[PDB]
Amino acid sequence: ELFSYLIEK
Amino acid sequence: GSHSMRYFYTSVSRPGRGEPRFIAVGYVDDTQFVRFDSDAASQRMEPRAPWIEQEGPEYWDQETRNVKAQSQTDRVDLGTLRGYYNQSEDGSHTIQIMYGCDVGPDGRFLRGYRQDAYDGKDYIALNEDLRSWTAADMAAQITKRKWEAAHAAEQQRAYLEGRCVEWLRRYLENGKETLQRTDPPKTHMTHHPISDHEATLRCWALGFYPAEITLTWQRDGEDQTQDTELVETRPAGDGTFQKWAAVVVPSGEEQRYTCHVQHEGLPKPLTLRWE
Amino acid sequence: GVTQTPKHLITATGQRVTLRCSPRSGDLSVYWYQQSLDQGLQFLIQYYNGEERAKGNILERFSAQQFPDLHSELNLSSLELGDSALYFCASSPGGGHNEQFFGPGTRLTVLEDLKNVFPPEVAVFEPSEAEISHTQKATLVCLATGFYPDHVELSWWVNGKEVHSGVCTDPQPLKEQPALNDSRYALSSRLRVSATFWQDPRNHFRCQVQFYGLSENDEWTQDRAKPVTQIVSAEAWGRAD
Amino acid sequence: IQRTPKIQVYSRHPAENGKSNFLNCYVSGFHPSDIEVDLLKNGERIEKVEHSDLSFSKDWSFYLLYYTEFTPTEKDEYACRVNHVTLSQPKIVKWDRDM
Amino acid sequence: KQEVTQIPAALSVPEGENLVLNCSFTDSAIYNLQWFRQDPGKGLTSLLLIQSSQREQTSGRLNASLDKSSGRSTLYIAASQPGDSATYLCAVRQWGSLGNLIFGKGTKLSVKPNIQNPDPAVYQLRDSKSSDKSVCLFTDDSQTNVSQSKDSDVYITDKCVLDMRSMDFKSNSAVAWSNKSDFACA
Repeated sequence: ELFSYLIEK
Repeated sequence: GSHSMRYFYTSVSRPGRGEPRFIAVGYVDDTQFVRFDSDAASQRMEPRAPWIEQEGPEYWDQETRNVKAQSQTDRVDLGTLRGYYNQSEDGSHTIQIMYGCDVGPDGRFLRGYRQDAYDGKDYIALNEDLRSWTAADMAAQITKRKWEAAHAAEQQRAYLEGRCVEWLRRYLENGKETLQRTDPPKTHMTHHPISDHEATLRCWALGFYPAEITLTWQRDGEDQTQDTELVETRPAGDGTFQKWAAVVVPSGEEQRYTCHVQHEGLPKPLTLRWE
Repeated sequence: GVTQTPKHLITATGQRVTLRCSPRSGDLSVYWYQQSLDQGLQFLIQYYNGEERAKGNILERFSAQQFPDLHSELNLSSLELGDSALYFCASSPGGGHNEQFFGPGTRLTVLEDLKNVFPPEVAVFEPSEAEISHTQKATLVCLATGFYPDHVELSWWVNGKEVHSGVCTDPQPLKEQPALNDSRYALSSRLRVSATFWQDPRNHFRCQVQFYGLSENDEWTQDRAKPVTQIVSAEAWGRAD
Repeated sequence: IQRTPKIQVYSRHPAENGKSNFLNCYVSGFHPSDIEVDLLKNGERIEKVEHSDLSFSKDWSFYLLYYTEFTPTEKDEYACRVNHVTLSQPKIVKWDRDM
Repeated sequence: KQEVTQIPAALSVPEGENLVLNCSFTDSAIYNLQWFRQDPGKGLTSLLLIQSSQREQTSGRLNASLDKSSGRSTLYIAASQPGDSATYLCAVRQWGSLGNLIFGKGTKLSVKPNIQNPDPAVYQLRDSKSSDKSVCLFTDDSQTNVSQSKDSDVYITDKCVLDMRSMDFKSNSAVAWSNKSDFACA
């Protein structure tokens, strides 16, 4: 399952 | 034995020739199981192993949704980093992300990974403790503050120690027939005269899984890394792997040299010698 | 810093409306949420940088979009009574895992027809002399009556300036005939000041009621004045009687 | 920094003349990802050529497997032709079954 | 399958008292739990965001606890004030989801102001313009009740609390009126 906590660089 | 799940993301900018190329692949050990290509027709996470097709439509919708989402964030990230390094719009630039967990024989957590690169070099990476980040350069140091403020470390650890492990466990169970197999290498040795006073011995390993293998040469017992050639372990295409190691040897003394092949699938370490 | 337009919208069943949402400057994420008495706050759909990111339980007859400037439009087609709700959009600087800043919301009312849409009749009621000479303080009461639907924002204005001190507006309006389905509403509000401030004839007290109803666009073929969005005020002056 | 691709041409199974097989070209250790890989039969480009999904190793360098069904014979020479930003001219590597 | 519930749905506390607002969630697979405030018919304002690793988050008189596996989060409000009176909304973000909120139905908090010296009495207010139309007013202890008129043509409003900032004096008022000319207030 993919990790979906997406924080912009 | 121990096992790993790994996700690999590649975003490549094509300034002028459309939106960045995004490719995602999922791995359990050295077996691929999922794929996404931003240029493919389907616009879905696709299966690349039979045992992942056991998952219902909820899985494929969510994985499709989340991988599309990753590509959207990378697209913004490609713009942000372009700024950080004061690069032009003309240049093609690559973001690469690798993350995943390892489990022991008992299926419990061992190690977690999440590393990021810009143009094939370290940018930011999660430390072994999964509580702090290592930024490679000045630019990454700005990403480190944003990810510290957003408690990204805590959420990555929660995933790596939780969802990552228990999904790896599910895949290893559903795919036991293939994922927990160990195929021993079909070993042989070839001889090629170099001149009248030299000849190359080559020690072969064919059709083994997993990819982890050790091919060393010995002359009268003592080890040999001098006059030794070694190729990268390569895929057969059928899910097995191939590798060889060779040594330049004086003509007549072929029998003095012996190849040593270490691999899980092999009960004991094999010892090959030229006919 | 999130703006949504329009702020109120009365509409008939079967018609189509567009709700606009401008996110904060520099914000990439737009979430749409529906708030009804029935279901509470429910996730409809979210956008990231001009692209759909995730769907909630949005119906087929609801569609949305995020434009290049990052503003969003929510389109509600074939409207039913049940669609009557507060529609919030929330913007976020990133994906929206940490922060989601909400707009003031578009209040949609869907009626069978617009024939029951009525403006408020406003009246100020002067303080009792029994209340003045007993408490040494005076309460002005204001009644907005015969208005439908309950899209009213009441406020008190002392000497052409709005006051909040000593104000008391009912939280929810009151159904005139509670039995009847399309019942017109009545709202009360209280303003209390010192008796010496009431009796001073220089002081002007005006109870303002903003009504949100039909638009210049909306059709109307009745003798009664079109119940358009309008202010209705009642007045009373200081008096030593 | 740009890294040059390592090239390996090989069959999936030991080559037997007449018996069906897969011809593989493995390109690894290259950056950036853009790469043109063709499989050749007597110098001429083979049409129906599939490839693996783009992945990368610990050092961030990419790897791909280009492959096609083929039937080895005595006379027919097979090769892999790789083009990349790092390579001045295309790099041709001949298939050696006796290797 | 994720159901967020806040019980009780309505809490009424005296002014100045510590109060406890409850949240429940059935699925422990959450990124964070976010407490919101909503003034009637207006936008939400973020109170506290609790990350799944944290057990406690504080900000002024607001204090919030979280246990993911228990499916529990509590919001404490110390020295409660009339200004705190609002609907308090609990929401969580799901693992494998991209940040959208799943809300509870909310708890409507009514902080009853402390009436220093009550003085109950009913009066009659006359119209400023129109002939022989009037209203009755019941004003002045934050405990006494207001019943809905069983009669059809008699309308009675619920209580509301005004605060005169100048004198710092709070007043529980409730009005009534009827279309029937000459209405008995007492």
